[PDB]
Amino acid sequence: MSRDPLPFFPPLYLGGPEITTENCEREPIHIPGSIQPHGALLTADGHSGEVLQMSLNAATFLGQEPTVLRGQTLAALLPEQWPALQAALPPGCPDALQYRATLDWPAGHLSLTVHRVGELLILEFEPTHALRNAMFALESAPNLRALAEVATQTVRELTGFDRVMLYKFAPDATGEVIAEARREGLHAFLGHRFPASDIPAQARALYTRHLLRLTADTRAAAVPLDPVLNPQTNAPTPLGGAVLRATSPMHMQYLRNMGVGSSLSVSVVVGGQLWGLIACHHQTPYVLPPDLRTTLEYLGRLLSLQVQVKEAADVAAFRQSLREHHARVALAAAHSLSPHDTLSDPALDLLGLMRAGGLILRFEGRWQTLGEVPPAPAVDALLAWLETQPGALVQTDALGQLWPADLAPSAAGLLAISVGEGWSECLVWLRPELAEPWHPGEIEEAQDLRDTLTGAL
Amino acid sequence: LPFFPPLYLGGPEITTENCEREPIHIPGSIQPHGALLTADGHSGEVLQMSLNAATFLGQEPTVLRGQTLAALLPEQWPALQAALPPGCPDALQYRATLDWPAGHLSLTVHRVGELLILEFEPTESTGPHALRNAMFALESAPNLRALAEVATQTVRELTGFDRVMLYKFAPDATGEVIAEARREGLHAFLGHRFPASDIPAQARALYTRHLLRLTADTRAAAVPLDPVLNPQTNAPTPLGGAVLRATSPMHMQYLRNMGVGSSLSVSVVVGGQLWGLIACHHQTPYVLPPDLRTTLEYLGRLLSLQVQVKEAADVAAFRQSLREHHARVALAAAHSPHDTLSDPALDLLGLMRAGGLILRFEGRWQTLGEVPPAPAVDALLAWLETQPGALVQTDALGQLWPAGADLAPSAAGLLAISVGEGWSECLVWLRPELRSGYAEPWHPGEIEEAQDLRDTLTGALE
Ligand SMILES: *C/C=C1/C(=C/c2[nH]c(/C=C3[NH+]=C(/C=C4\NC(=O)C(C=C)=C4C)C(C)=C\3CCC(=O)O)c(CCC(=O)O)c2C)NC(=O)[C@H]1C
Ligand SMILES: *C/C=C1/C(=C/c2[nH]c(/C=C3[NH+]=C(/C=C4\NC(=O)C(C=C)=C4C)C(C)=C\3CCC(=O)O)c(CCC(=O)O)c2C)NC(=O)[C@H]1C
Repeated sequence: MSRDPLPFFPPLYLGGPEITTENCEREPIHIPGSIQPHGALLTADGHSGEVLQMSLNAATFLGQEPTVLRGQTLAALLPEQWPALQAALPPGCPDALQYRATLDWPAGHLSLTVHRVGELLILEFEPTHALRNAMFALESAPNLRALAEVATQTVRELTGFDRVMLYKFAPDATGEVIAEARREGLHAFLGHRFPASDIPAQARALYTRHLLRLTADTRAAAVPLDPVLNPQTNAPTPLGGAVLRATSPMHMQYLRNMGVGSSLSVSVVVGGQLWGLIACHHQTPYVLPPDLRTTLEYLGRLLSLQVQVKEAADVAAFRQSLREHHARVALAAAHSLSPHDTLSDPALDLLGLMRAGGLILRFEGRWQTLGEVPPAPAVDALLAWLETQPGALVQTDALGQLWPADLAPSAAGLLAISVGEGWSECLVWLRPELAEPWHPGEIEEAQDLRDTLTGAL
Repeated sequence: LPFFPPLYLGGPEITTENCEREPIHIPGSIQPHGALLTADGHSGEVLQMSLNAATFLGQEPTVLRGQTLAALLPEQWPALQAALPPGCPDALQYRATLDWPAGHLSLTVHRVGELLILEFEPTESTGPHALRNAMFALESAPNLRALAEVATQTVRELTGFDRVMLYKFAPDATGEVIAEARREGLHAFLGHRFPASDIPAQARALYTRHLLRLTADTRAAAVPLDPVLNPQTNAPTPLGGAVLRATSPMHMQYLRNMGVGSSLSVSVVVGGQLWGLIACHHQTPYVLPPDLRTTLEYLGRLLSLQVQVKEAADVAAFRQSLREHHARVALAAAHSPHDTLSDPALDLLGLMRAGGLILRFEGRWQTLGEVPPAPAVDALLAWLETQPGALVQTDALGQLWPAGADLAPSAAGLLAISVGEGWSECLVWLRPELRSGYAEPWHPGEIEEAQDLRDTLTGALE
C-alpha cells in the first residue's frame, strides 16, 4: 500500500508488452498518447506558447485547419487567456495546479483546463449548493461508516450516477466497499472485498497526486495525440494530470463487463496516503460537467480531512485508556524495591497494557517472563540480538524480517525498551503470529514507560 | 440571566455594559441589498415581508402578504417543501435563481419551526475553481501560522476584500489576529489582542450554528419586517439563519470606527466549538455575490478541518520539547503533594512559563514564585470553586473574574486544574501582566500538559 510501484513498461505505441493480469503494475497509464473523444487536447511550449501536439479530433472540434493550428502560438489562439495562463502556471509549479477558463467558440461554451508538466503546457477543451446542505450531514456523522453513507448518498444526488461507492483500502491494498448508494434493481457491492490488483500500485500512486479521473464512455475509442511524442524531449507526454487522459484498456474492459457505461472516482487521501476512493458508475455514457467535477474534487478533500480528524480522535481515545494503566504501573515502580517483583505482579498487567501475549523482564543480571514466550535459549538469543541494536526502542510487526523467525508462535511481533543504556535492563513485549501491528499509541506508551522506569529505578 | 427584549419590544439600549444581552438574532429587520419574506410552513401563506420587498419582487409588501408561495413561486414551491421538511435544521437551505424584469434574482430559503424564511437578492466557475487551486497551498502549509496566512491570502484573492484576517479565540474568548492579508498602505492588526466582549457570548453562540454573516454597507439602515412579530406566535421572528439579518448596531458602529464599509466573517468551528473567524473588511460598501459567499462557506468548512489538523501538529511539536520535564513531574507525582510539587527541582513554574503557582492540598495551600497575598489567594480559590469542569484558563483574568483584576501584577494570566472534584485540591499557574490586563497567552500545548498533570495527580492522590 505504501510501496513504490515497479517501473513502467513502454506504451503500446512504443512497442511495449501487452498488459495482462500478471503485469498489471507496469502499465504506463500516465502516457497513453491519447485522450477521450468528448474533448480536445493541445500541448504547447511553456515559454513560447508554440503548439507542439494536438489530438486528432482537435482541428474539427476547434474548427481550425490542422496545418494552421499546428505551429500557431497560444498568443494567437488564446490572446485573452495566454497572459493569465503564464501567471497562473509559473515554471516549477506542481502539475496538479490548473488554470481554467470558459471560451466562446464558433462549439458554444467551451471549458479550458490548462496545467504544466516540466516545460510543457497541456490544454484540455470540452463543452460546458446541494453540497452545502450535505455538509451538515457530513459533520454530524458519528463514525466513519455513517460518514461513508452520507458521502455516497450525497455524491449520487449531485451526479445522478446509478452507483456511488466508498471503496476503502486495507493496509495490504485490498479494498472493501464500506458504503454504497445505488439505483433500485442493481445488486449491491456493499461489503464486497476486492484484490489489490483491481487498482494496481501505479494507479494508486497516480491517484495520490491527481485526485479525480473518469471514463465518460467505456465503449468510445481513444483519440491519439499527433505527434504522439513530445518534440521538446522526443519522449511520451505525461497525461496524468489531464482529465481527458485515455483510460487503461484493461480497466475499460472491466467496466464493460460490469455493464458500466461511464465511470468516475475521487481520491480520499489521508496523511499523504491513499485511504480510499469515491467510486461512481453509470449504466450509460455520461460526460459529467466540469463544474460538477470541481464539486466532487472539493467533496473528496473535505471527506479526506474528516477521516483524518476522526481517526486522530480514535487514536487519542485509545491512548487515553493506556494512561490510566500507565499510572498504575508508575505508582508501583515508584515504591519498588525490586523491578522483578513489581513488574511481574499480575495486578499491574503489563501484558494487557500492550495487548501482548508475552513479556520478558531483564533486571539485575536475570530475566523472567509473563504469558506465552519462547523457551529460555530463544529468550537468551533474543536478548543477545537486542544488545546489538542502537537506540532504546525496537519495534517490529514481523520479527523474522528484521531478525531472521522460528519464534513466530509467541514472538512474531516485538516491542522492546531499554531501561537505561546497553539493554542490560529491558522490557520486551511479544505478540503471536496472526503479528497484529503495534498501534502508534502503544509505541509512545512504551517510550513513556521507558522514561518512568529509567527514572524510578 | 436572559437576553434583553429587542428594541421594537421596548428593550434596553445596548452599551458596553450590557453587550452580552443584545438579542442579535431577532432584530426584526434586514439589510437593504435584498428582500425577505416569511411564510407558513404548511400553507405557504406569506406572513411577513421587508418594507423594501417591492424593489426586489416588483410588488408592494401589502399586496404580497396573504398570497401563497404556490401563487408567487409555482415552479419552486414544490421543490422548496421537499428540500426543507418539518424539523430540518435551520442551517439547511433551498436555493434557486429566478428571472425578474430588471440579470437574475437569487432566492435562499430556510425553515425555523413552522416558518419558512425566503431571502431574495440580485445575482449574475471562476471562484469555485480558484478555491481548488488554493487547496494545494492549504495542504502544503507546514504549520498553523502558515495555514492562516494562506487562508487569508486565498480569501482576499477570491473576494477582493481590502483586509482579510484570521481571528483566533482563546478559551476565555479573548482573541488574537494570527494572520492578515491587506491592501498596501493599511496598518497591521496582526498580533493584536482583543477582549472577549468585542465578540460577545451570544454572537459566538450564534456563529457556532450559522457560519457566515456580513454587513454589506455599514452606513446603510436596516429595513424592517412588516409585521415585525410572527403572526403564528405573536413573537419575534428568528433571523439567525438569514444572511440578510440586520447587524447589531453596536458592531456596525465598531466597524465604522475601523473605517470598514463592508464586513464579512466565516466561522471556523473545531469540535463543535468556535475556534476563530475569517474576518473580512472592505473600506467601501460591497455586496459579495451569492456564489462567492457559497465559496467562502466551503472554504470555512475546509479550513476548520485544516486548522484542527495543523494545530494538533503544532501542539505535538511543542509538547515533544516538554517531554523530559513532563516525565520528571509524572515521576515525582507517582511518589505528600505539598512537599513534592513545591520542590524547586521539579520546576512546575518553568513547565508552564509561569511567574507563580498556588498548590492547595489537604485543606492547606502554599505558593511558589510571585503570587497575590493570602486574602487574594483565598478569594481566587473561592471563585475557582464556583467554576464548572476541572480546567480554567485565561490570558486576562480580569475580564473573566473582575474582582481578580487587581491581581494583575502576578496573576493576569491563570491556568488552574482540579485534582479532585470541586477544586478542594488544585494547582493554579499564574502569569504577570505584560510590561492591558493581558498575560502572555497559554500555548495549547501547555493546556494539554495541564490536563495530563490533572489526570496523573487525580489518579496518584486517589
Ligand atoms: C492488470 C490490472 C487490473 C486493472 C487495471 C486498472 N484498474 C484501474 C482503475 C480502477 N479500478 C477500479 C476497480 C474497481 N471498480 C469497481 O467498481 C470495483 C468494485 C466494485 C473495483 C475493484 C477503480 C474504481 C478504478 C479507478 C478508475 C475509475 O474510477 O473508473 C486502472 C487505472 C485506470 C486509469 O486511470 O487509466 C488500471 C490500469 N483492473 C483489474 O481489475 C486488474 C486485472
Ligand atoms: C458592547 C458591544 C460590543 C460588540 C458587540 C458585537 N460584536 C459582534 C460581532 C463581531 N465583532 C467582531 C470583532 C472584530 N472585528 C475586527 O475586525 C476585530 C479586530 C481587528 C475585532 C475584534 C467581529 C469580526 C464580529 C462578527 C461580525 C462581522 O464579521 O463583521 C456582534 C454581533 C454582530 C451581528 O452578527 O449582528 C456584536 C453584538 N463589539 C464590540 O467591539 C463592542 C463595542
